[PDB]
Amino acid sequence: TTQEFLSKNKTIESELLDLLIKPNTDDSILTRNKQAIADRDLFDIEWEPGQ
Amino acid sequence: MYVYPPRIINGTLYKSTDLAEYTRGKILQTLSIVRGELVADPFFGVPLRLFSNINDYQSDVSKIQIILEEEITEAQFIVTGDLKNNGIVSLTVYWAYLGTENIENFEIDTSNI
Repeated sequence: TTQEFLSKNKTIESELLDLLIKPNTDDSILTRNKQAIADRDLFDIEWEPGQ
Repeated sequence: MYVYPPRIINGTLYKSTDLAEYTRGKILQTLSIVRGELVADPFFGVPLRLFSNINDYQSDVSKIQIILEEEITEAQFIVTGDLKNNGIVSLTVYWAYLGTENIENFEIDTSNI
C-alpha cells in the first residue's frame, strides 16, 4: 500500500545526506604548490641583459 | 610586521611587508637599547662607556660588532670607530641584508614625518 508524505522542515534522515559538496584541497594540479618559502631563504636579484 | 620605531601612520601602526626595513629596524632597536634597559632581558643591549679617556676605544667597537652579529643573523655587520675633535667617537656600522643582493632603497625615508 502506498504511504502518504507531506512537506516537513528538518528531519534526521535528510541530515544523513545533507552532505554532498566538499570544498577540499587535496593533491591535484591546482594544489601542487601549497607551500611557499618566505624571504628567509630567497635572494632578490635584478634581471640583467643576458640573464 | 611592525618595524621597531612605533609610528602611527594613517591611523595605524606602521606595518611593513619587506624584511629589509624590518632588519634595519632590528638594528636600530638593538643599537638604541642600552644593556639593562629591559627588565625582562637585562643582558640584551649595547654596552655604553661615555666618560673615559680615549685609549681603549676599539674593544667596545668589537663588542658592539659581536653583539650585532650574534643578535641579528640575517645581516652582516662591520663596525668602524673614528676619533673626532672634541669628545665625539664616530661609530659607523656597515650592514648588508643577506636576502637581497643589491642596495635596497626604502620609500618611507623619503616621506617627511
